[PDB]
Amino acid sequence: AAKDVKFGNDARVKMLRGVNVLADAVKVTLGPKGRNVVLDKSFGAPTITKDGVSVAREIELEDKFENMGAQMVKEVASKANDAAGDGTTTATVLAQAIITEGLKAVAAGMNPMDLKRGIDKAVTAAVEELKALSVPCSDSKAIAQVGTISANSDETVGKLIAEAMDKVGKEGVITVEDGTGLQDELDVVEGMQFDRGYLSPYFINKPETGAVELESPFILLADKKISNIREMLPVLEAVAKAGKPLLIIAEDVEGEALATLVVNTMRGIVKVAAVKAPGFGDRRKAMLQDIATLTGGTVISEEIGMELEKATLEDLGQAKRVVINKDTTTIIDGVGEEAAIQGRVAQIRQQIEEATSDYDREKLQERVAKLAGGVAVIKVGAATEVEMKEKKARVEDALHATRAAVEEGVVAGGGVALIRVASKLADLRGQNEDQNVGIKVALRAMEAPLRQIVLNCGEEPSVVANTVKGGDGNYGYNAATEEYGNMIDMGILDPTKVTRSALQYAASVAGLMITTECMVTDLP
Amino acid sequence: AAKDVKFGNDARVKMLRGVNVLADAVKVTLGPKGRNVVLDKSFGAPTITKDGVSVAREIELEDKFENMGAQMVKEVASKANDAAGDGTTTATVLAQAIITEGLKAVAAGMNPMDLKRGIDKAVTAAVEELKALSVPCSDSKAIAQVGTISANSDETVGKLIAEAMDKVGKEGVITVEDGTGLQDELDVVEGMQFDRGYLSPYFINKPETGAVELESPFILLADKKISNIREMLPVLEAVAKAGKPLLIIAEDVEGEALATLVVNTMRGIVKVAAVKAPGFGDRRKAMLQDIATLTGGTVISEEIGMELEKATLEDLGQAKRVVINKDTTTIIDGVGEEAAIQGRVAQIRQQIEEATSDYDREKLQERVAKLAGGVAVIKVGAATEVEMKEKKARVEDALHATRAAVEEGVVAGGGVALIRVASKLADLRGQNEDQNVGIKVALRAMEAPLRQIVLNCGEEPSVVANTVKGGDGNYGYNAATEEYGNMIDMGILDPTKVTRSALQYAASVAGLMITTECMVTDLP
Amino acid sequence: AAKDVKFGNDARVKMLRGVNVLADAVKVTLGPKGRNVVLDKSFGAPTITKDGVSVAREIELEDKFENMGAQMVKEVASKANDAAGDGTTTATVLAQAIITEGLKAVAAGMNPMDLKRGIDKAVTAAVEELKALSVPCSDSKAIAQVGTISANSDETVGKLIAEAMDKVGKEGVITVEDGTGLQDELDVVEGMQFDRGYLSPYFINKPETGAVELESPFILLADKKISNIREMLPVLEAVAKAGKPLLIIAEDVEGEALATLVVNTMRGIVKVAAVKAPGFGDRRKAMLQDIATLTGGTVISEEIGMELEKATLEDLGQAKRVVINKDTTTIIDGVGEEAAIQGRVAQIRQQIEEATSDYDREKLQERVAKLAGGVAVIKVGAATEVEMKEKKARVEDALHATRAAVEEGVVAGGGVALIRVASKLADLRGQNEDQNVGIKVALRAMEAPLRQIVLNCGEEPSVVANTVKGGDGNYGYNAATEEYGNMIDMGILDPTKVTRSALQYAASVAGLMITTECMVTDLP
Ligand SMILES: Nc1ncnc2c1ncn2[C@@H]1O[C@H](COP(=O)(O)OP(=O)(O)OP(=O)(O)O)[C@@H](O)[C@H]1O
Ligand SMILES: Nc1ncnc2c1ncn2[C@@H]1O[C@H](COP(=O)(O)OP(=O)(O)OP(=O)(O)O)[C@@H](O)[C@H]1O
Ligand SMILES: Nc1ncnc2c1ncn2[C@@H]1O[C@H](COP(=O)(O)OP(=O)(O)OP(=O)(O)O)[C@@H](O)[C@H]1O
Ligand SMILES: [K+]
Ligand SMILES: [K+]
Ligand SMILES: [K+]
Ligand SMILES: [Mg+2]
Ligand SMILES: [Mg+2]
Ligand SMILES: [Mg+2]
Repeated sequence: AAKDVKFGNDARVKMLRGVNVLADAVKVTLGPKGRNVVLDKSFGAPTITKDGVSVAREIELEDKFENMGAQMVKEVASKANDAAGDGTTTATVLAQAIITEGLKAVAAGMNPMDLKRGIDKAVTAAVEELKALSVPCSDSKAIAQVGTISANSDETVGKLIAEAMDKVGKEGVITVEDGTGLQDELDVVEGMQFDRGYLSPYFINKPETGAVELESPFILLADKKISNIREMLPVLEAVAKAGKPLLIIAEDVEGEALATLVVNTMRGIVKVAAVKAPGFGDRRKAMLQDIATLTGGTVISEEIGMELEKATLEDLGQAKRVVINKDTTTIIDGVGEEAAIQGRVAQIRQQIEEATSDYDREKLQERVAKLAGGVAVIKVGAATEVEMKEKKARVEDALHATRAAVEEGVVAGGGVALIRVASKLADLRGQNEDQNVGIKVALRAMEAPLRQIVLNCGEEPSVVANTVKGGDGNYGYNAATEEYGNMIDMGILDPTKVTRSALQYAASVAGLMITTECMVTDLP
Repeated sequence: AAKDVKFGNDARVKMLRGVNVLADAVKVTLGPKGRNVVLDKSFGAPTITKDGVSVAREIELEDKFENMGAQMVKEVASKANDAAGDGTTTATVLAQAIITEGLKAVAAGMNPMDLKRGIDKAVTAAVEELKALSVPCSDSKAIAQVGTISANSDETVGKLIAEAMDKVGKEGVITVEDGTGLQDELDVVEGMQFDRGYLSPYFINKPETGAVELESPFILLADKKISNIREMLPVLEAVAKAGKPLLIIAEDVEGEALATLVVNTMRGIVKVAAVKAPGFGDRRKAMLQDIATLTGGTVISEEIGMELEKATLEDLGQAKRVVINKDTTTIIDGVGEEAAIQGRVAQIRQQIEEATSDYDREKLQERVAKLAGGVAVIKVGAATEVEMKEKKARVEDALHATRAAVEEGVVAGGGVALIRVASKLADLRGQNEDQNVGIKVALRAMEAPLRQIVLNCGEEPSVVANTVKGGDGNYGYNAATEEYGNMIDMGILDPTKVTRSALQYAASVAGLMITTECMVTDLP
Repeated sequence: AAKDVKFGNDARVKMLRGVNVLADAVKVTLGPKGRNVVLDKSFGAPTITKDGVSVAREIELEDKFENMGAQMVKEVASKANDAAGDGTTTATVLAQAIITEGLKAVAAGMNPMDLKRGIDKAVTAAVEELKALSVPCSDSKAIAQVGTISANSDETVGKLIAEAMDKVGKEGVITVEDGTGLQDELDVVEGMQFDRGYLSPYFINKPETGAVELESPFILLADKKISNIREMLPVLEAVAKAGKPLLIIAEDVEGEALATLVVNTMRGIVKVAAVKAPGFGDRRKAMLQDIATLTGGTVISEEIGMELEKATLEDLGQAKRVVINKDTTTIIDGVGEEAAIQGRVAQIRQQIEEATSDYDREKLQERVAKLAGGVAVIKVGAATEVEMKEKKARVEDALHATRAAVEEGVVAGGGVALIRVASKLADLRGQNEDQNVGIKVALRAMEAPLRQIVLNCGEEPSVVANTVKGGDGNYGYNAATEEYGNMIDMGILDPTKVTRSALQYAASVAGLMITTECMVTDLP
């Protein structure tokens, strides 16, 4: 199609316009007194949110060049959310500041590539300064403080997050879902629990709750399909001689074997329950091996050279507790040597280190948690569905910030650490005066977050920034309290990863935008 | 459909308009201080690029006559990128200069074919002068310098390119892909490696990394399908008697044979690993023959008159190392006579010389590299995706320029070589005064590259061109440094192939355009 | 649909408008200083061409009356290109002149049918005069001159055409294709060659070249599909006893026979190569009979009453050389009596004389060339694709003109012969003063070509035409040289067929167009 071509100042003005529109839409949610943004939904009611990336992702402009600017600036928020899950609004504000300063530097007729070089140098120095200024976030108090800061000053969310990591541990998995009541709740599960119920309600040994209870039972891990009873007469006789319950974790059990087992349960011969093997395919085999390791048994598969008829008591795993219900089976305290369990979790961690997809990494981490860690479920409770969405978004932001703080430490929140970095980097000079101008662009830029946080609170961004600059260390301005003091002491902790990634992505997008001279787009 | 027909001056003005629009869009990226262009993408965010052909290929004009002008001038950039992969912006600038001068000459009422003849004569003489002025580029310093020049003054890209060429060698293959971190990395593989993993995780002899290790093993190259164990009882017994590991590179292994082999591995009988034969079809047979030559074995195929049951230890290839993982198998230091390997690579090179498609040539060169050379992979690391694209484009341009410089030598960069050629070709005269006008058209034209390079730097193209003309040899104007000096000294090297091809394509397009008088296009 | 109807002068003005538009578009490429035209291509790049029929075929007008006038005048160029392949622009100019003069006469009360009668009489007399003035073009110098004239003053094209005709001969076939380099090349093939490679790479006795070489081999021509080896046990044993190589030109060879033959090759028993029979269907049978005649063998078919098992050494053709590669097999110096070969080519020539389709005629001529003549391939080399197209069009025009000159002789080029004819026909009178007006119309008309050729050179068409008329014989005006002299001596030779056909078609279209009084067309 025929193309519209822009050169020089027109394209730069269009980028500035799109960036300014997107940043103005996003930044109103920054800081403790940032307000909410409601996004129209064609299919359903409009959604109320405070997350900056959510607001940024819904921005599109009729003007094609300004649309280009909005798209290129949205990458900062997108990548900031992708990396740490927090500071997306701070990332957008930083990007807008860098874009503004660099464009007005370009307007002087001066070389844009040298501006990009200076901005990159200054931002690398800023990342180093932030890493040096990072202080570890390991205590539950600091975790709760980080969660509160990221959840828009919500102590309950940070407290629940710290409790989840404390109960579950570092190697466990913590997830957030919607609740049924008006309050949040936390559930912790240890051991292996897989979403596989009993294959027959007649296996239920307690009609009051409809559950199957197995005390110190054998576990037959069949990596195969059980179709005929004849394949498992030997193991059934072995179980009957042993007299202990049996749990058959198989791919599935057909009608004949299921009928025989349910008959034998109420005939008093063998107390046998049958459940399906969790997972599908290679993940099913991996989970079966995990169950074998934790229960000290051998998975029954034809691919290794053994048959179900040849299986004996040794090939049967053992566990202290087997809980079964309509949906889930939990194997609690299986007899498993810690050597095999730790070897298996080491193999899973090695696979994690060679896992690129986040889904595979999460599944492997959940497998480790079932083997060694735990599973936490946090249900969000409130009255309405918009409150569902907003509170869940705040909880997820708090969880991301808490994890980032745990893994990388904390720094003074509210843009105070960035002001300290700017003070420490006022001496940086590049290859020429042009890279010096780029460095000064970055230095003027990273003071934007505190200024915008204060602006959302209705106070003076300039006076606050000047007073914070006159201070040192963690001295700064609590925007929720509107008072000058130490950010670390009064709980204003920002993850170092969040700020560092936000600044890096903002700089990377803005420096390349600086060198723009021309656009080719479609005709309106 | 009804056709719009133009004649004479209006049509030539339309061609000049389209050429000027396309050249103005392209030339902003020329020179070390050239700026880059952001191109809007309908599917995704706009892409920031500095490659001239990339900007040229996105140009389309609403006016059908100017659209034809843009299309006909785009051929210069397209062919320049196709030939050497660099100098596309220089090609576009040269084409625009030749078009402008030739159309101006036509505006005087003089025969256009005489301009075409004079331009062709002058450009042929210029190609001869560039070939004579070409100095070889074999040292790694010159290669790194060429890469830096083509990568928009990036020393790291040229250094990595020189390192890859040195480690891998001349007959190897070097490729560039995107990385995962923020920095570029280089990986070199010597020997033979094919993307085939083990057919069973039970073949893994090291659960820590999930890999199969075979030390001094036999190699059974089956150019067939292995279905029954009975076909390989003789070779299995021979391997067991030998006691050395075995690697079966076959088309595929079914369930029965795979189960038997995995059983025998953990039963201690034979340490056997099975992988699929790389390639599909005739290329699979060629790769199997390559493996046979490198490992000194015989490929097992029914088309030659021998059977798998009749195969013995002699038909089994041997190698010092066999590495297998989930995806790849490397045969390291196979026992292969250099006579057979060199004959095979000679046959592959003969096929290359009779290979028209670039894909077939690349595959054959990769086969030679596996047999004799190596494989280099350069991962581009940076914060954002637009930086992915821009840095990878710069790296690819640098790689193309370095290869062109290695194969054809270097000349003084920044358009100095063309100015020297113009000084040496000021005496050329054609069949008539009109062909002399065409020669002067070409002579005025090839001074355009330095002028545009300096213009992108904000200095005086005319003063710079005059000062360079007053100089001699490689004396010129470093546009990045903005200083006069010998371009060879500070590393401003341009491949002779790049400039020669660019000038040839520009002249060939422009000379044929000049003789145009009439236009037939569709009605708007 | 409702029809728009025109009568009398308005319809004739519409005819003249369409004719004039098409002729003005076409005639800009006439003569040595004719221009080039760029035609817009919706699917691909616009094409630069100088061929008159190519420009004519792309002309369409919005006005339906002028559009149908353009359609009827396009028939002159179309038929001129169909007949001789050259002089299409001359045909268009002649048609425009005849149309203009006839319409001018009609406007004065002329009887249009009498104009048609007089024009036909004068043009028939002109054709007779051109035939009488034709001088044979048999020397390679005249052929090269004709090619140069038709290739827009390109000596190389005419020289290559003459060389191809000399090497290949009169009964051979010469074709023009695009090359890979920057220069034209000529390849001549004698004997017979068919595009069939070896059926197995194991047949290759020369792996360095990947070719099957057979010295004094038997030739088994199987007009059948061979499936089982048992069919060639007799002839395989006969060949083994003979000990000479064997080439099986069959419809195809299946897996069992191919495997047995490839086994027997490397076993040193029989040197057997297998290739597919060229052609499909009746043409395959004819080509197999051609191979039998040239190699002195018998084609093995079931339709005659003999079987492959009953075939002996006598049924096997013999030859001196058999060349096979991945694609082609050539039989060089087959032992074939000239009686059978000449009888076969006589039958093919008889089929040619009864062949209406040009494709069948070309295939039969190629069969004769394989049996008796040769095959020439001329590759066009140049930098760009538009130059591919333009140079190939010039080469094809030169080839057509050279063939027409060889078959019918030459006359003075540049419209000089037409002026001589007009001078010789100034005395022709028809049935009445009306047919005299028609004759004068034609006489005024055929002086147009030289006038337009000179007009394309920027000189005076009237002064040039007057000076040429004042001359005699081949005295005329070299428009490329702009000098008066003999056309024949300086190499401006025009094929008599080209000019005669052009004039005939122009007269036939124009005389009928003159007799029109009413138009019926669609409503806009
Ligand atoms: N009491 C406070 N005093 C000063 N600054 C504060 C205070 N509470 C929060 N902040 C700052 O305000 C910001 C928190 O705003 P908010 O959580 O809405 O957005 P964000 O951290 O930029 O990212 P996201 O859009 O992903 O939620 C951080 O920069 C934080 O340091
Ligand atoms: N320091 C320098 N001083 C002078 N000229 C330079 C310098 N560095 C590069 N050049 C010139 O500038 C040009 C390099 O620009 P650039 O690499 O962007 O485009 P290109 O070589 O025309 O091709 P492409 O569009 O394929 O990248 C070359 O003509 C080179 O000779
Ligand atoms: N040097 C010359 N001096 C005079 N007339 C010439 C000269 N060279 C060519 N001509 C004339 O010019 C014409 C050749 O032009 P051109 O080959 O472009 O078109 P054409 O022969 O009419 O047909 P086509 O359109 O098929 O190419 C012929 O009439 C030829 O006699
Ligand atoms: K926010
Ligand atoms: K460029
Ligand atoms: K022509
Ligand atoms: Mg936040
Ligand atoms: Mg370049
Ligand atoms: Mg012609």
